Amino acid sequence: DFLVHHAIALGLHTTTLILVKGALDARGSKLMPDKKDFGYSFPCDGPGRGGTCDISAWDAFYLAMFWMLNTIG
Amino acid sequence: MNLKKYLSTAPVVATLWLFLTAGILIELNRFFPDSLFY
Amino acid sequence: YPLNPAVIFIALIGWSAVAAIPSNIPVLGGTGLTQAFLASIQRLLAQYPTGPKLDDPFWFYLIVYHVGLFALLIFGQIGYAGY
Amino acid sequence: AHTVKIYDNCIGCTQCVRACPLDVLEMVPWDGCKAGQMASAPRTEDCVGCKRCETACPTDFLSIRVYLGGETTRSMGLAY
Amino acid sequence: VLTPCQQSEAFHKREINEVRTLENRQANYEANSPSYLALQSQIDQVHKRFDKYGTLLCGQDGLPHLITDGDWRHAREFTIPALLFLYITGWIGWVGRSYLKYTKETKNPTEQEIILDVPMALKYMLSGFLWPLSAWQEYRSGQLLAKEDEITVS
Amino acid sequence: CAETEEKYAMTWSSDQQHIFEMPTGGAAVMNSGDNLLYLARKEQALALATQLRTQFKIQDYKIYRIFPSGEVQYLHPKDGVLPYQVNKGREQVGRVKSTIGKNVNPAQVKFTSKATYDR
Amino acid sequence: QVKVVVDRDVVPTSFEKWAKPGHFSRSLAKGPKTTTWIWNLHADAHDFDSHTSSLEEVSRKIFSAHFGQLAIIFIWLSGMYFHGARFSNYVAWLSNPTGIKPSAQVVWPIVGQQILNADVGGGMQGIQITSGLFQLWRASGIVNELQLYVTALGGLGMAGLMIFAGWFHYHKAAPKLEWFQNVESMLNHHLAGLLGLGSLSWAGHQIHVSLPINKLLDAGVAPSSIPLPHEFILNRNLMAELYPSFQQGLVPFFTLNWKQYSDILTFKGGLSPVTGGLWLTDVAHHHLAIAVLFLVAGHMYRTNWGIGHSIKQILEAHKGPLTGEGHKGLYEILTTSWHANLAINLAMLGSLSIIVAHHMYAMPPYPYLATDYPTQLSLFTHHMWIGGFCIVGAGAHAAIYMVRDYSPTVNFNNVLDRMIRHRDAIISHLNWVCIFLGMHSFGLYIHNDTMRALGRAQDMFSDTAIQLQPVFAQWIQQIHTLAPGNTAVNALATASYAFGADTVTVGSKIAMMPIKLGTADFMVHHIHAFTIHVTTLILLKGVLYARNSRLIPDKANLGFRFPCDGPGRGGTCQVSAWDHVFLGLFWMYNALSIVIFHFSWKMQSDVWGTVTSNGAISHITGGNFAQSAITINGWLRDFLWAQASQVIQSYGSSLSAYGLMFLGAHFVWAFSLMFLFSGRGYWQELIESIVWAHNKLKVAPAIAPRALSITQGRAVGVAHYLLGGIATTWAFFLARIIAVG
Amino acid sequence: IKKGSLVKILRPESFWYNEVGTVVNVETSKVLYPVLVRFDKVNYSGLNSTNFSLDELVEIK
Ligand code: CLA
Ligand code: CLA
Ligand code: CLA
Ligand code: CLA
Ligand code: CLA
Ligand SMILES: CC1=C(C/C=C(\C)CCC[C@H](C)CCC[C@H](C)CCCC(C)C)C(=O)c2ccccc2C1=O
Ligand code: SF4
Ligand code: SF4
Ligand code: SF4
Repeated sequence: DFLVHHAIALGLHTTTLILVKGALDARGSKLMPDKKDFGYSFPCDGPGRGGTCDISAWDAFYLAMFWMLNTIG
Repeated sequence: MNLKKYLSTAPVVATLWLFLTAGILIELNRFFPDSLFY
Repeated sequence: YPLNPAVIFIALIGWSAVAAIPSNIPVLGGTGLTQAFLASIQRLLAQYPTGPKLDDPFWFYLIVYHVGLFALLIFGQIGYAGY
Repeated sequence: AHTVKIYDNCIGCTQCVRACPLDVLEMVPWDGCKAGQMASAPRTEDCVGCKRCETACPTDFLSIRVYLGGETTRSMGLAY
Repeated sequence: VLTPCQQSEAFHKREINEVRTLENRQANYEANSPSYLALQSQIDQVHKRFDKYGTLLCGQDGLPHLITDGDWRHAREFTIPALLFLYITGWIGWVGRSYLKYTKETKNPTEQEIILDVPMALKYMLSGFLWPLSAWQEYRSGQLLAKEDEITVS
Repeated sequence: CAETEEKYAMTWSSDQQHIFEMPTGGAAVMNSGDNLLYLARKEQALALATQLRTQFKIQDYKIYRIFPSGEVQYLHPKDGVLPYQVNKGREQVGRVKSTIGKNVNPAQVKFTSKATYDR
Repeated sequence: QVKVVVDRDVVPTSFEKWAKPGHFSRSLAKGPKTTTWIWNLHADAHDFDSHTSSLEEVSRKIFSAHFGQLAIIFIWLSGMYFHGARFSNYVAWLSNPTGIKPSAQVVWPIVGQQILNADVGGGMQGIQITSGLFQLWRASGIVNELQLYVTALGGLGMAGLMIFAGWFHYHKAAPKLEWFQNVESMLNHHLAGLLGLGSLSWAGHQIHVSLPINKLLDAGVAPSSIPLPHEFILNRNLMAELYPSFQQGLVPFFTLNWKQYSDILTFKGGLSPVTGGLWLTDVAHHHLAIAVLFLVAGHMYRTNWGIGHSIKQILEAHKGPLTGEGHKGLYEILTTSWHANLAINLAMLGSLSIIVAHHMYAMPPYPYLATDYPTQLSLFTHHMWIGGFCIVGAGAHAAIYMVRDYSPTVNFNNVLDRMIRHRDAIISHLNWVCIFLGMHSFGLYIHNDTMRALGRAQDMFSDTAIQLQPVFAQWIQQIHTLAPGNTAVNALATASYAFGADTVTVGSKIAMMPIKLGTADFMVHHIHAFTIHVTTLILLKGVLYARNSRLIPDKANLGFRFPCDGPGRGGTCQVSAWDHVFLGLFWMYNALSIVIFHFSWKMQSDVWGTVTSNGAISHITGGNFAQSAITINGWLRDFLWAQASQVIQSYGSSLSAYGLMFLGAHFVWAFSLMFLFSGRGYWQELIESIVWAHNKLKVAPAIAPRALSITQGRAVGVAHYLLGGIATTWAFFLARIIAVG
Repeated sequence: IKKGSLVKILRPESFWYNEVGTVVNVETSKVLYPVLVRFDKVNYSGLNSTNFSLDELVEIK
């Protein structure tokens, strides 16, 4: 009970870390603050400014699906 | 002369500190093994 | 590019006759490399469904004769490279 | 088409046009900067949208911002 | 129910089972083998291992559980290494914060972090010993914190 | 293919028979006097323009865009001078008044066929 | 001509530039304004063709670096000889090898982990060897601890000569490029001098050490009555008793009466029925054949004396019509570009290591090697895995040639780029072969999977069902049965007992059994041809589309480790010639994971195990391959569910460290997926949202904390996917076969 | 205002937003973004050297 329930609270706070991340940095981040302009699930911003694989607010869904299946797992 | 600058870098002092505290843990777990109290 | 499609049978002269008279006895064929084959195909040529994996001189002298025969006809088309 | 817009941060250092391998970008003499230059994107019908311009855009934050719009034959970059 | 562990049955079942099970390898050697002396030392390190867990609480599992309430009868279980630990990484954290607010005002702060200035480093390593009433008195000056740093659009 | 897609035929001249690299691949013969070169897409062609121009002088070069109706186009240059160089003929399109920091919020653009920056 | 011009006092040897990290790259000597400088410091630590284009300075750097590598290898082998000396039970192992399990490493007694010291016999415990060092020492004739100590100290001596040699050949005597492009001499000394005198001198060691010693140990002499290899050369009399051709001296050699040397050297093949290894008469005779054959081979390269070839006049002479120019240019490619040489040598080195694995399982060349099955397994598996990775190194460094060091002026209409003219027709037919083999290598498994699951086992691909008996492999294996009487005239037994006669048993342990190949072994060979063709697809797509694709027609202008181009062309992620190597490492993991999952389960069903009274048979799974390899539930159940059971129940025992390196390797495997799936457009402002929490408490790090780059943020997903993925099968395999064999 | 002055920014898409920085060059020829300001730390383009207008020119004393 103790160890698993810490693992479940781990799963919840990670999954809400992803979701509240890509739901409050959904509008604007300091990598690119133009994220309100490209809509929700735009692919990227290209390799500029270090590289920009999965900056969109669709990464909150995208990564938090893996953490959702992990946690409900 | 400039060897002591190399012995002041990040990975070397990282090994000379994690090696040292690693030896604190191992030498503190040979002398007092199975330490769940205190 | 193949400007000379002249002769193929010069390999059949060129590979059988160099492999008939050297017997080199204590191998599978006590006769030569080809004499152990032409005798071991006429037993099977008249629509014989046999010739299993234990049929030695049909399969083995199939491949070892085709692998030198292919090589000598290919080298026969290399015999139209010096032109 | 992939709409390229070039804002008023464009101080005309021309790494954008030299960085675009499609010549959608050209430089226009614009008397509002020190170099007197400001980039333009007239031929966005050939614009791939590869954002190779935005890598080499040394402004504060991206004078030239590429918005991914239409997808024609040329703008998708298919060979056949 | 957490029985006191020195009298729990399955605990002493694990005592007999592990002393006997590890003892089964001890009859594989002669009376003066180095391995035989090593398993003498290991049997000693099992009886000491089970006598030194006497005041714990092993339940029906025969395995010593812990309690993290701060009951002050379980203080040597959790809260004494809790305060001990918080002292140790309060040490480490105040060392690292103090060294970064050193190298923030130097000549080149980039080269300061590759090559640690072991003079000033081992100054701050040892000087950050009393971080509650030094970090607290640097908090009362309004200096541990900051204000109006970087942020995104809103 | 060539009966339905815009073939890109790159026409240019040189002085000596050098050897460049195709965007299809491998080394090309590079006729010394004057040579045209059919291609498939524009990035191949201006990538070849970077392939030759950054090495040496290949000026008086531009692809005639063979659109499948039959005729040509001319883009690089149009006024005869190199694009990052500045000529006084080009009219700038594609600007706004300020940075992204004054672009409109997309809830002010929602249910309208506008952009997130036109204002 | 051939002359050696050497610069002296090239580089001063102070510790000054150690204080300047990234001294070497002017692109990277700016210092870290970001944390990406930290990882680019290590990603440019060995980009020697990115420091300076001057091939002289590069070539000095690499040639001095090889001595550092050989220094680490001599420290490694001196380590193995010392852990053989002080820590191993090798002296006691030499008495009864079939009872005593080999152990060197004796785990220090800290909390719990002293239980890893497995009581393997010999009176002294420690964790069990699977590397098979004791079999190479019994083959090499090392009797007692003294040769292990002394050979260890000579290993440190050669390690000192390689450190001092590399320092000596970068700093105070380093050569010119004209020394390096003198390549006919380099082949001339590596074919002859390295490999020729290596195999010849090793034939000296086997004839004057191993043949008397492993005749005495074959006779069962205890390791105290055995004389030293010392004492066999003071007099021929101790060897004329063992081999009575030593009495004649070298006189029948110089008169070419080599019939007299049938005692020392022969051509028997097979295996020793007593030791379970190869006949060292055959092995010493073999190294003589490599000796004379390679010393013949070395002398075909004209260097100073106008006798021999040059590579130029060879490659020009093959001016074939369908290639046009012939091989013109390859002597200028391979003597000016190092990365192309690394592509060829890593391809042939890796495929040699695979060849090593396949030749070691079926012709076990060391005495008592096929007796202890973990050393038989893991020396197949290990050499199979490095034998894999080096082929991806070929697929990478071929592309690193094609991106950096390609020049179309030297490389115009030859055999090379005429491929690249029709690389669509290369990669398209690899695409077809990959789909055709995927259907016909794995669709058969979904077929047998369904037909066994649908009850209709009459429609499977078993021996009872629709059979797929491999015709060609059984036929040529039947030829290998008929070798030693017919074609190998002077042989006695076959090339192996994986081919011909009845099994060889040593100590009631099956050393080698003739492997039967029916209708399941077939389909796994088509797995292997399939997943070999997919790696060939990704590693030829990585080379033919390396420099200028039709998607992106300027990749050499972008580089080798560039991540992408952009979202244009609808997204061009992962498109570089490095990214194909990123993919070929996962397919390396696939292809070799099912190679060893063919090996370690066909030879736990068809070869290994014990023998009982009246010569009766007993395998480990008990013939449970052809009725079970045909499906996947038979594969996963009957292999991965059943063979795991000795890794999983391994707690409380000495096999529990594999029970830790099993779960932790599942952790590292699963931990790679975080790097593979996400990207730095997430992690960069996740991290910067943490940088707010450092800027609030003034703990802002002065080196700015970026996330990883893209190519690092996928290279690390490879290097965890492979470390965790490989260490799972490592712990699974050694915990499987140590628990029984 | 002048060169060398330590200037906080008030533009939300500046990477150095609410961070002080040093002034390198000011042009008085009606350039819309004349005040070139570089910084200690570094944005994602690797480049500390940017420029600003006059409304985003807030100094410290
Ligand atoms: C200078 C030392 C230092 C200090 C005082 C802090 C302090 C803090 N970090 Mg942290 N951090 C550090 C280094 C440091 N960090 C390093 C080096 C890394 C990279 C691994 C991180 C990564 C990190 C993350 C990812 C997160 C924090 C967070 C936090 C906050 C919550 C506490 C926590 O869980 O820490 C976390 C502690 C760790 C992740 C491990 C400790 C890091 C190293 C191992 C110890 C640091 C000692 C330092 C290297 C000594 C160098 C100086 C010395 C040589 C002179 C707290 C303000 C969290 C936050 O925002 O909460 C509000 C958060 O999510 N940190
Ligand atoms: C017959 C002479 C000879 C021999 C034995 C070797 C042997 C070797 N060369 Mg080599 N080489 C030679 C001539 C020779 N070379 C010549 C003439 C050239 C110039 C054309 C080169 C150019 C060359 C390059 C460019 C490279 C090598 C490398 C290697 C090593 C491959 C690794 C290996 O197999 O480890 C097995 C290790 C051994 C068998 C130990 C060998 C040590 C013995 C004592 C022989 C060494 C004698 C030494 C060369 C004499 C120098 C004379 C000097 C002392 C006055 C191997 C040591 C590679 C390497 O790793 O660099 C070192 C490498 O990159 N060689
Ligand atoms: C008469 C000398 C001689 C002897 C006694 C051996 C003995 C052995 N070799 Mg062998 N070998 C030899 C010459 C010899 N070799 C030559 C000349 C080559 C190079 C072509 C090889 C290449 C070779 C490889 C690649 C391997 C062995 C292996 C073995 C061992 C397996 C046992 C067995 O039945 O093999 C009997 C050996 C043979 C049937 C090989 C015959 C090779 C003939 C002599 C080649 C003649 C060269 C000539 C140019 C003709 C080439 C074309 C020809 C086929 C028509 C055994 C110790 C295997 C091993 O390592 O064991 C684990 C192994 O993998 N050998
Ligand atoms: C288990 C997961 C999985 C599967 C099935 C595949 C399958 C495939 N990959 Mg692959 N891949 C995977 C994971 C997987 N990959 C992963 C994890 C990576 C990460 C690195 C890659 C990376 C990768 C690369 C880089 C490449 C491939 C390629 C291919 C194709 C090889 C050609 C072939 O085998 O065709 C045969 C197809 C199969 C064996 C799939 C099963 C088909 C069954 C047998 C028949 C059809 C089923 C059914 C009847 C359909 C009809 C019913 C339905 C319509 C309702 C093949 C489709 C290559 C490619 O593009 O093709 C050449 C290629 O270049 N893969
Ligand atoms: C790709 C591998 C593969 C193969 C070879 C087979 C083969 C077979 N399956 Mg099958 N199956 C597969 C995958 C495969 N399956 C998968 C992946 C599934 C699950 C989705 C199933 C599910 C399944 C079921 C449920 C059943 C079968 C059954 C069968 C059998 C009869 C099907 C039939 O009539 O064939 C149709 C064949 C053709 C239409 C022929 C087309 C292919 C020809 C040969 C190509 C020739 C081209 C030629 C070479 C061109 C060159 C020459 C030219 C240039 C002149 C047959 C043995 C049935 C059975 O009872 O088994 C006995 C059955 O009930 N299968
Ligand atoms: C987690 C993750 C990160 C974040 C990884 C962070 C940046 C690295 C964390 C480990 C480093 C090494 C921590 C640095 C700590 C130093 C070692 C100092 C600590 C003190 C001692 C240990 C020496 C990425 O940058 C990334 C990029 C692209 C795709 C996926 C990912 C990704 O999944
Ligand atoms: S970031 Fe991801 S998407 Fe944007 S370019 Fe690099 S790879 Fe393609
Ligand atoms: S915007 Fe950036 S890149 Fe485009 S011109 Fe002005 S400065 Fe050069
Ligand atoms: S969008 Fe792609 S093509 Fe158009 S400019 Fe920016 S980078 Fe060059």
